[PDB]
Parts: sequence; structure tokens; C-alpha cells
Amino acid sequence: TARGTPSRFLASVLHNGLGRYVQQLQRLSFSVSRDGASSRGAREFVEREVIDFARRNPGVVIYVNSRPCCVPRVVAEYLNGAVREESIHCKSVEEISTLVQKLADQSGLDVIRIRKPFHTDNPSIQGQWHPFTNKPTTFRGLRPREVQDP
Amino acid sequence: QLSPTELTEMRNDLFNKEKARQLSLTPRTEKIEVKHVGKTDPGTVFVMNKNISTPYSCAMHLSEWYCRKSILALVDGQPWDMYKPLTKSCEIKFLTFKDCDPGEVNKAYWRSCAMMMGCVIERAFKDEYMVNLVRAPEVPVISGAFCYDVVLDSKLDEWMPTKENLRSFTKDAHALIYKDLPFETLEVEAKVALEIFQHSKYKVDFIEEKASQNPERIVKLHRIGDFIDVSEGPLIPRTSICFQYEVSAVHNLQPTQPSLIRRFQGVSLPVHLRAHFTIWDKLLERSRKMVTED
Amino acid sequence: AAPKNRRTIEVNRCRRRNPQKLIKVKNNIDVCPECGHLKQKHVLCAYCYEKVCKETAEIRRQIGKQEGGPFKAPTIETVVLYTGETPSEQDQGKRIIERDRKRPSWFTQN
Amino acid sequence: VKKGFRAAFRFQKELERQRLLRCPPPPVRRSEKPNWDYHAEIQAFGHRLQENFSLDLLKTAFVNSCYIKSEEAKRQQLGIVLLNLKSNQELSEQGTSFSQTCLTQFLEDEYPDMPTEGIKNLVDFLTGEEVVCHVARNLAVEQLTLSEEFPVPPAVLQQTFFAVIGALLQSSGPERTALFIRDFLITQMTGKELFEMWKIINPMGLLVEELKKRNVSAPESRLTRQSGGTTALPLYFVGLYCDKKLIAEGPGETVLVAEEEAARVALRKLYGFTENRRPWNYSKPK
Amino acid sequence: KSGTWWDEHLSEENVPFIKQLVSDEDKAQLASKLCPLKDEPWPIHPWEPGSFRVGLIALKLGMMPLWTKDGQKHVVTLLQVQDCHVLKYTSKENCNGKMATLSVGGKTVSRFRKATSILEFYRELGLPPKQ
Amino acid sequence: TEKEFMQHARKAGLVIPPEKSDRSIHLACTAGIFDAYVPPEGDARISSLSKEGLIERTERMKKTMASQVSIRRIKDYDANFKIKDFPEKAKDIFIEAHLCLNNSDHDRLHTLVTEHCFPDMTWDIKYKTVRWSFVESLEPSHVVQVRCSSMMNQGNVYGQITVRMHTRQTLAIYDRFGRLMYGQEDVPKDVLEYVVFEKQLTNPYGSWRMHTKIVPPWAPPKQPILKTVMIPGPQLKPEEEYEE
Amino acid sequence: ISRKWEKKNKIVYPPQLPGEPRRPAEIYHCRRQIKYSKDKMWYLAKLIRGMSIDQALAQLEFNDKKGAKIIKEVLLEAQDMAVRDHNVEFRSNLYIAESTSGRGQCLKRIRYHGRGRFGIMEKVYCHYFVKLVEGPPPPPEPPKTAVAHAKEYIQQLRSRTIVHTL
Amino acid sequence: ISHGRVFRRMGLGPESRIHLLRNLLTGLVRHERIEAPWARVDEMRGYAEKLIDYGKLGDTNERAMRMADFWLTEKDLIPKLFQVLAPRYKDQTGGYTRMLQIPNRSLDRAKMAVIEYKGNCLPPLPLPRRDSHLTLLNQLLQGLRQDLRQSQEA
Ligand SMILES: [Mg+2]
Ligand SMILES: [Mg+2]
Ligand SMILES: [Zn+2]
Repeated sequence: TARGTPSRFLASVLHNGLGRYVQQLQRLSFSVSRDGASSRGAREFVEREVIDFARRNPGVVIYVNSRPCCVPRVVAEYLNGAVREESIHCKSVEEISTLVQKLADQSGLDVIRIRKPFHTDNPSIQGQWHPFTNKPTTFRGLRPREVQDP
Repeated sequence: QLSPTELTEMRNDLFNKEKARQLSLTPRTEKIEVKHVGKTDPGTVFVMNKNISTPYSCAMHLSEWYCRKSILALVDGQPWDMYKPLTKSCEIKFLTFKDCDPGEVNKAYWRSCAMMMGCVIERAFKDEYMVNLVRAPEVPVISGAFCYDVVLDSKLDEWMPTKENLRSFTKDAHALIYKDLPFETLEVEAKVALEIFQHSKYKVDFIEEKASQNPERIVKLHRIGDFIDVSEGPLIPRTSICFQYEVSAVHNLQPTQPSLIRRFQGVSLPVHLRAHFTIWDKLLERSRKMVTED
Repeated sequence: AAPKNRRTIEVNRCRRRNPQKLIKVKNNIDVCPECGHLKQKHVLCAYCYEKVCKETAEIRRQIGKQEGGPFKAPTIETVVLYTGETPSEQDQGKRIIERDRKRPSWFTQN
Repeated sequence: VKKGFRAAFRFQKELERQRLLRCPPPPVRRSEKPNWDYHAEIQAFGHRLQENFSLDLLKTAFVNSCYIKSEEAKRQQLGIVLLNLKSNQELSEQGTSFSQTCLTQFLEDEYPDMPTEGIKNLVDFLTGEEVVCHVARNLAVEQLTLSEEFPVPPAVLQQTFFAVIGALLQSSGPERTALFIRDFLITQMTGKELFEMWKIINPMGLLVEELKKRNVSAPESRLTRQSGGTTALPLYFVGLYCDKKLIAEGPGETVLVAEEEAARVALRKLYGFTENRRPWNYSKPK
Repeated sequence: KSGTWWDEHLSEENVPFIKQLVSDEDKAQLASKLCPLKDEPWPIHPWEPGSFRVGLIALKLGMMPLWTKDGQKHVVTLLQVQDCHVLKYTSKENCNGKMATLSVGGKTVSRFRKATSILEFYRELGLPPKQ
Repeated sequence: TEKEFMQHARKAGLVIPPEKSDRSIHLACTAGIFDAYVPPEGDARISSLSKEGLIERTERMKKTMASQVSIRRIKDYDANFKIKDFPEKAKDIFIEAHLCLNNSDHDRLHTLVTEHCFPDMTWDIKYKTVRWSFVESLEPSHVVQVRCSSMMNQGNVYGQITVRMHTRQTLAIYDRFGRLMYGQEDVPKDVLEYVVFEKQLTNPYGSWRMHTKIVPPWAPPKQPILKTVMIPGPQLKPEEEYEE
Repeated sequence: ISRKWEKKNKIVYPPQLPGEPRRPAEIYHCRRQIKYSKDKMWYLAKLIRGMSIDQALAQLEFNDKKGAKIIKEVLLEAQDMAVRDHNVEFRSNLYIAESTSGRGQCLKRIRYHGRGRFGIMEKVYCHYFVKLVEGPPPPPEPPKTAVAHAKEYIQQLRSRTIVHTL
Repeated sequence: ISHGRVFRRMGLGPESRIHLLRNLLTGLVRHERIEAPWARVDEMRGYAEKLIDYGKLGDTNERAMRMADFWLTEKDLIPKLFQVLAPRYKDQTGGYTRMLQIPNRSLDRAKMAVIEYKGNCLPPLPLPRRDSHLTLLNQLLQGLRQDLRQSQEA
């Protein structure tokens, strides 16, 4: 580490879920290879899985660039502007289906230490405690051993 | 009638207006060969710009020591403000406080310190009183003090300053020294100068006297920031030059019945000629005594 | 006695960069009114002192050409004359040292 | 020299990253970067927000006059068919007006005790250049914006976010469009105080005018609590008493700051914009 | 930003004048305190048991022998009092102590080698500085 | 502990390469002009008197046998060459050679100018930004003088064609830091400079390239610079004294 | 070896616009392989760091260390280099922006000790780097005053939250 | 502890110290001006002052001739002391020499000084001069003086 890394407070993007839920995943860019054993699991994901995944997520634009490459990667871009790059090198179809779905569920905020597991903009409803909260008032607001009308 | 706080607003506009007119009169770029004639660096030549370059700029070419210690410039045997643009090619020399015969420098410093006192006199008294500056008597330096005649409202006909009031004048003078303001010199035609001081009666009379002396009939104008005044002869470049400054006393000139003229006296010493506490107290006593020009 | 441990650069910077170790600015510097060069208030000008030694050496070389050997000092006074000068009224019966050069302006005839 | 290729290739990649950090490149538009299809990115924009936009209208909501004028300059240099593209000016005027009249209605019915000057300053904050541009840079409105300069200026981006509302207004109507303003613009004042959006001066002189409208005697200021008066860290609680009835009480370091905060506390109670106020109802209208 | 001393900028003619000027002032200042009982002195109380009076500040001259009437020899030290004056007085309350303090100085020194805060203290006292 | 620095450098001359070498340095351009040209005083006045200039330019070439016989030589090595096209062709070279200074296109500048001229233009502006343009042309150019070299001086022959130009130009020179150094980019000014060209006739791949600029003693002073200058005096020694 | 300091005077900035402010001139200069210690030279480069060109030359002219005469020679030739090549109008309008020392290529000789023992001594060398900037020396930072201390302390008392809660 | 010690410890001992001071004094009488370390000159300056006192006693006084014979290694300088130097300072009773500090020498950065006999035939040294009487500060004091003198006469 916490001391060797940064941190953030729990938050959301544009108060998401308050009025309506908006999927933050905005774009998916796959880079598979026509030939290459590293991309075998990525090719089978493009034949049967990616098409059904786009039907469920119409707000996500998916790009499949088939080109020569030794390490296939999927790049996820989010509304807030964050970009997360991941490798699907030598991964089965089931492993790539749970990864892509994880990307769709995330918000884009940095995956770092979160200080508190809760966040509220209105923590108090009866008044935040202060020293005089549970103290009684005295007649004429006098202080300890204060001579009045001297 | 114009208010005191808005009377200086126009005097600057008229001053700046004429300060920008002369600059436009000069061609885009014209060169002048300024030759240095002194014991140090003999033969050096400065290829400067006309109506823009100053003696101070010529010293910046040489060294920082010339700049700090060059109080006044001697151009063709005539003293020249260090921030005054050079109009034609000519021999140049630099003057310092520590010279064999620094008579011209002493006069300039003595005149500048008087002008500084005039500025603090126009701000100390309330806005209800009419403070009208008269002139700066050209008293010698051996007299022991510099003076600046002033007139006050009829209400303050018998009011005499106290020790605490004289101290406040000094705190206003040192506050002007801390701003490090440069004396800006402007040579204008007498007719133009009358317009700026058309509101003050005493200044108009002084300007007319200067016009008669010179066939060209040009009057030198000096201003410290916003404050503007008419003075005779060159002045020092900056206010920071004066280290010790104090107004000693105020004397009422006679005859008082026709008009009341108060004489604010003072004494000062620059950083280059700093004095000792014990010696500085001796100079103040002499300054408190009234001085009369020859 | 040998060091028990190695001293770190943090400890060593604090010893080396202590104000006592640092060089102190000098405020006694000023300009020579004659040549315009720098000098200290209590020390002679190196430039003006150098031109006095060049001329003094030339005069001492002429003195040797007159004595023409060791243990030959005179029992009278000595005077230095330049091109365009003759023995003065008080410079009578002295050892005149002729110098083939114009008299320096700073060198005032007494 | 050691034989191998994997470590050298891997070391070149770290050098590139190091070089980019030392000399980061200038930002560019997302359209210029690879993997971009404008027609596919604009359809997802609507589906993402669950709205039945009209493509013909939505494409003109991102076209700006500055981009049209520059697009012509490029053709003139090359001598190159006329363009029938329309700007978003008309669409922006419709959305900006509808938004100002819909936000007002929402606020005028939620806080009926707030004056018009306060409701106007709130609408000028929710439709402000700072708030509208934050919502636009998180809804993919700056990526589709067809501007002449990048990054898109705030004013140009503000004019493009209201044109999208004008396109939605024509397509889905006011009822469906008012929910878009409640879910994206009304949610920008949740954890914010009244006088943090509506900045005022001399709140005590404003409270005396609201108490005259209600025929209430002028308030009296008094000290309820005090601590560390002589110290550099004091605490005062000033209470406003109308007819010997406490209406507000505020803290402060000085007696003047506390007297000003108390008046601010009373104004929040008068207008009903307290912290204790019940949250805005986002539930689907019945 | 360079320091200065009292005779750094003075000429050959003013150095003797300044020296004699400040020298004559010290004489007049010291010859103006020889009548303390006429210059509005403070009350003179008598001696009571348990009273503590002021002391002096002298200058050690040297040593000299001294014989008594019994024949025994004693060596003594010569302490000369020169320019000793009372500078100020602090009451018991302001003293923060059981007693009350009286300040005394000795051996007049030059005014050109003292601090401004010290010079002004003597200026209002009408005395030259003390070592 | 016996290792030292490998410092054995010695200073030699570059004037000539190793002697007794069959290979020799091949030079494409001459160093200087074969016959100095002095434009007659008052030619600047004749700029306004365009008709007199036309008369004089035609007369001078016809009257100067030496100048009229040099053209015969330039046509012995190049048949398809006219004199009523070079002055129109020189404008393209001149203009195109001063546009290579703005973009620092030295690869093409060698084709336009000679090796003797290239240093003069580029050396001073190596770390400076130049913005030169050609606004308009006032008077047509004229081939004032043509003169060829002595036959087979080194086995090669060069021909020089002096051309007079009178046109407006715009020049703004910026220093290393982008600060204005000389000239004004807004206002053009009249220029009257005689440009000289050269071509190695013997070389089959030769061409006409700028050689130098004739500077007449009666030319007006150039534009003044923006900044100020200090020209120090003698830095005398302690012993030596200053003299008027 | 690295010689990047000499390549910094070759960067050419684009012409400035009419509204942009005057850009100060920067002049880089150095001297390589000085027979002197970088630790001893560091005390001289630290002295003039931030000074004016004319004030630095005065302090090095009356210093007894050998490095003083070497730095002063580097400053004089950087001063002329500025006005002659880098378009600096006034030679006194310069101040020392950067001044430090570096280690140079050093040699190794043998120092003989008693009892047939020996040490390895190194003939030390150093570099000196200086950067001149057109303009007056930046004013020194005034010492922190009591008002700033109190203003900072109260700001820390106002930034403290309730920790480990909602 | 060195309280009261007026003489320095130079050379290789008391005798070597006198021999060092003797070689500097002998060279000062031959040339009338020399440059040497500041401490060694300040220590010899006293002997150069008292040597003239023996030259004023005359060459007929045996005691005075025994001092010069010892303190002047070159014997051609002994007549110069009694016949040239002493007559020169006949009117003066003291201050025969002037000592001035000069820039430290380059080899060892030692504190240096130049010493000479007043009245020599050598180019004048650049002596330090006090500020002119016509300066601002000195004119303010000259005016103060006049008044104090004028009031006293009254
Ligand atoms: Mg052995
Ligand atoms: Mg020893
Ligand atoms: Zn000198």
C-alpha cells in the first residue's frame, strides 16, 4: 504494498446507477493471427463467441483485426478514457470468454487500493458531532467562575 | 473642479501621450556612434539607437559596476540623466559620488531628494486641505539641508508639525525608497507643460520663467511613478540610491500676512556615502535650522 | 582504530555541505579609480602595482650599467630623468639615471 | 556479446516506454487513431444510453460550423461536389431552450420555496460550461464531435451536447427527453451545497429581505457557545433569534464568520435546500 | 551590500575635526553629572538591617606591598574607579526576583564601535557608552 | 599502474593532399571572376530611366568586342543556347536558390549555386531561421557582361554571365531562440544587385549556377540592425600607456 | 564518454509569434579534463551558482584556490561566446543558472609503502559545466515569516478529516 | 600560552631568524624597496627604523659602526647609511618606512607586503587615498564645522 503503490476512494462515473445504468465499456479491439498456435483460442472465440457477445452488448463496438502476430491482445477502452490492454496468449475459449465479460463489467477506474469499502456524500442526517453537541447551556451563557453584573 | 485623486490621472495621460509622441517622431531605427572618454576603457565606442538608448544602456555593455556607481552621465561636457535617451552621436562620460570634484552629482542628488519630499507632502494631509507646491529652492549642499517650499490651506495657518508628524513624513519617504522607482525625464515645449499644470497657479509661473531663459523654450519634466513635478537640471536614476532620508523641521517664511509659505527641510545620504549613527545625528541638528539661499 | 561501518552519502553530504565548509562571499571588493580594475579595500591594485614594477625594473637595470659591478653603490642621491628633462635646481650633484622613454603621467617629478 | 533475441527485443520495448514518458507525444483525435468507424460508433452511442435516436439527426448534432468552414478551406487549396452538410446551431437552440425550461420545472416543483433568482443560478450551473463538458467527456460526445481544433474547446463542446438533446427531443419527444436530463444533469448536484452552486454575497442582507416578505421581525444575533476567545484558535456559535425563537445557529472562527454562516443556514431552511432534505426521486414515473 | 566604518569616506581635514568633536561632547556629558543631589535626586532613606546597596565597577591597576603597625607585610591590589555611573533601575515586581536590580557601567568607550540599539540607550541617558 | 592516455595527436596541413599522387583534386567552379566588372556610377538613377537602361544595355554588349566574342565560345559547347532566355532563366535560379535557405534544402542548393558561393550563404545562418520571399519584380533583367576563361587553364573552360536584377524582396532573420534579428517580414524593399553565374562548359553535366554578387562601392548603406553594439578599445598592458 | 553539453547550443527554436514574450537566451559551455578534483571544484561552482556574471568574476578573481582561475577563464569565454554567437545584446545581462563539476577520465599510478607494501593512487581529473541565461539574477527567496508558518499550520488543522469512519 | 610575546618564531631558530631579517634589511638598503611575505616584513620593519637611529649617531661612534657592520652584509652599503639615508631623515624623528599589503603571490598564495624607505628615487607606489573633501558627506561636515567655529567666536 500500500505504501509502495497509489490509492483512490470508492467512486463511480457520472453517478452511474443513480438515474440509469450506463455500460462503461465502449470499445473492444482484438488482434488475432490467421496462423499461429498462440492465437488458436482467440480464433475459436471469433467463430462462435464474439458474434453472440455483440448481440448482448450493442453499446460496445468490437474490432477484430486479423494480422500476423506472436502475442494476441485485446484492448478495452472505457467512457472515462481509460485504456486497459490484456493478452489472450495461449488461452482457451472459456478463459477468453470470462475475461472479455470481466472487461464489460468494469468501470475503467484504476484497479488500485481502495481506502474505504463505502462512499456517501451525505454521511450525517442529525448533525455531525461537535464538542458542544451533548453539553447543556447555562443561564446567561456564563463561564466557569465568571462574575456577572460586577 | 477635479478631485485630487483624479487630478493625477490626467497628468499621467498627458505625460504618457507626449512621451509616446516623441518616440513616434524617431525613425524606425537610426544609429549613433557614442564614444567613451574616460580614464577607464578608453577608446570604446557604442553603436546605439537614437532616441531610445540611454547612458545606462551604454554602461550595461561595459560592466555591472558602471551601472551601480554611475549616478550621472556627462555628454559633451553637459550632465545627462542616466535614463535620458541620446539624440545624437557624442562623447560620453560617467560620473560617481566618489570623484575629485563631484559637484554636478551632488546637485542632482540634492535636487532629487527634494522632489521626493514633495511627493509625500501631497499625501500626508487630508483631502480637505489644499496643498499647493511652489518650487524647490536651489540651495547649496554645504548649507546642510534641502528644502521644498509649500503652501497649506487657510485652516492650517498656525498648525505647526510635531515630532510624531515629522516622523510619519520619513516613513512615507522610505516607503518610496523601497519601491525602487526610476526618475523619468521628459523635455517638452513650454506650451505643452502649461497644459499639464494649468490647474496649479504657482507651477504656471515657474514654467513661464524657464521658458524665457531658453531660446528653444523647452521645459524638463520629471515624474516618480504617478507623481509629476517640474525641476531644473538632471536628477539621479532611482530612489533606491538614497539610504538615509529624514525631514528635519518646517519653517514659515516671512512675510506671512500676504501669503503663508512653509519650508519643509530635510537631509539625506546615499548608499555609497553611508554615515555613522553618531555622525548622522550631528547632521540632523544643522538641518533643523532654517536655511536661506544666497 | 579503523572504521566500524561505512559512512553513507547522506551523512557525508551534511558534513561536506555544511555552511562552515562552503566558501564565504567577499564584500571588500571595489574598483580602482585609476585603471577601473577590481581590488580589495585594504590591498593595492594588482594592475597599477604591476606597471610600477615594470618601470622600477627598467630603472634598476640602468643603475647596473652605471655601477658596472658589485659592491659599487654610491654615497650620493639618485635621480631619474626622461627624454625632455634636465637636472633641476635641487637635483645638483646627484646620480642622474637617463631613461629613453616619456615620463609616466603617474610618475610626478619631485 | 550474448546470443539471443528475446531479451534484446524486450529491452527495446522498455526503452520506447521510457522515451515516451520523457517525451510524451501530443494528443490527437480518436478518429485519427486506428480501429474507428464513425457509423458504428454513433449507433452504439444511442443504444448505450437506451434511446431511439434518429441517425440522420444525430449525425448533424456533432457537425459544427467551425468544422464546415475549415473543411472548405482544405478543398479550396486543392481546387476540389458541393457540401450540403448542416450545422448543429438549430438543434442546439432547441435543446438549450428545452433544457432550461425542463430543469426549471423540475427544480420549481421540488423546491417551491426557492426564489427565481436562485432557481436561475442553479439552472445556469447545471447547464454551465464546466458541468456540461464533464458529462460530455464521459458519454463519448467529444470523440464523435466534428470540430476544427483538438482538444475540443469547452464552448464548442457545450453547444454539441445540447444539440444531442434537440435530436432526441424530435425523435422521442419531451417526456422521453426529460428523463435524459434528470439522469445526467440533475445528478450533478447530489453531494453539493446550495451556496456552492449559487454563489451570493452578503447573505445576512438577503435573509432580512426574505423575512420581510413573510412579515417576520428582523433577526437578532447572539452568542450561544464560545471557546478560546483569547486564543488564536477560537470557536463561536452565533444564533439568529426572531421574536426570541431560534431559527438558525452557525459556527465560525470569528464572530463575523459565524454570524454569516448562521444566515446561510437560515436561508437553506427557508428555501428547503437543507442537507436533511429527502433525496431526489429517480424512480420511474407512475 | 558592503560594510563601512566611521572614517571610511571622511577626508584628511574632517577626521581630526570629528575626533575632537565627539571627544568634547563626552567631556561635557561627563562634567554634567557631578551634581546629582541638585538634579532632582530620589529620596535618600537611612540604613536598615537587612539592606543591600549597590556596588562599583573598578579597573585593576596592579599590586603593591603594605605593612601594618605590627610589622607584618600585606600585599594589596589597586582598583581604580573611572567613569562609573548608574544606568537604569528595575523594581522588584519587574525584576522577577526577590530583590531589585540596579545596572552600573564603567570605562567609557568609543561610540563608533557600538551597536545602534546600545548607542540610543546612552543617547537618552546623557552619557557615553560603557565597556 | 603504467597505463596512460592514448594522446598522440599531431597537427598537419590540409592545404594539399599527399604528394606524388596520380589522382588530383577536381574542381567544378573557379575561385574568382576572370575580369572584374564595375557598374557605372549612376546606374541606380538609370533604374528610374528604364528606356535609357534598355539603350545602354544593348549598346554596351555590342560595343564591347571582348564580351561579344565570349558568347561564340559558349555556343561552341552548347548549340541550343540563346541570350534572350538566360535573364529569364536566372530569375528562376536566383529565386529557387533563396527558397532553399528557408527549408535548409542544401542537397538541391548545390545544383543551383557553386561551391565558392555555398559557404557564404549557409555558414552564417547555420543556427538561424530565415524567411525570404520574392514579392514582385520591378525591371526586367539584362545580361550586362559575358566573359569566358582562358582555354584549358586546367584542361577546363568556364563561362561567366553577369546579370543585373532590380526587384523587391522581403527578408526576416530570426535568431537561434526565435527572436527577430534583422529585417521586417511585412514590408518589402527595393534591391539592386548584380548576380554572377558560372558554368563548366567542358563538363558534359555542367550547368549555370550562381557564383557571387558584385558589390559596387557606390551602393546605399544596408538596413541597420535591431540591437546595439559595443566596439571595445585596445586592451593595454600595465606597462604600456594609452595614446590618442 | 558523453558530450551532450556541447550539443545544447545547437538547438534552434521556431520563430516566436508577435504576442509571445521575449525568450531569454541560454548559453552552455564547459571545459574537459581539468587536472583538479571535482570535490574541490564543487565548492567553487556552488559559490557562483545564481550570481551575476560580473559578481561571479569578482569572487573568483580574489579566491586563492586554483579552480578559481580556471572557472573565470570559462566564464569569460562563455560571455564573449554569448554576444558574438548567441545574439546577446548586453554582456553584463547574464547570470549563472547552472554550475557544477563532473568526474573525468583519471589515471592510476603506484604509491610505495613500507615493508614492501604499495597503494594505488589516481591522478584525478574533472570537468566544469556552466549555463548562462540572459537577464538579471532571479531575486533570492525571502525567509519564511511567522505569518506564513501560522497560515500553513491553520491550513493543516483545516485539512484534517475523521479517519477510519464513514 | 603566548601572552606578551612580541617576537615571532621564524626560520630554524633565534639565530636563523636574525639572519633572515638581516638579509631583508640589507636588500632594503640597497634597493630601498622590496616585496616579501607580510609577516617577515612586519618583523623586520622595526629593525629598519632603529638602523636609521644608529646612522644619525655618526660614523665616528664605534657602537653605531659595529651595528651596521653586523646588520649590513654588503660593506658598500655602510657608507650609504651614514652619508645618504641618515641625512635624508635628519628632520624627521620617526616613520622612515611605509609598509603596504599587495596581492598574494601565485606559487603558494602567501600574504605579501611591500616595504620601502620614504624619499626614494623610485616610481611612486599607488598609495591609498582618502575620499575627496568635495564629496557629499564631507561638504555636509565642512558646513557643520563653520557654524560651530562661527558660534564659538560669537
Ligand atoms: Mg624494499
Ligand atoms: Mg616554520
Ligand atoms: Zn588600478
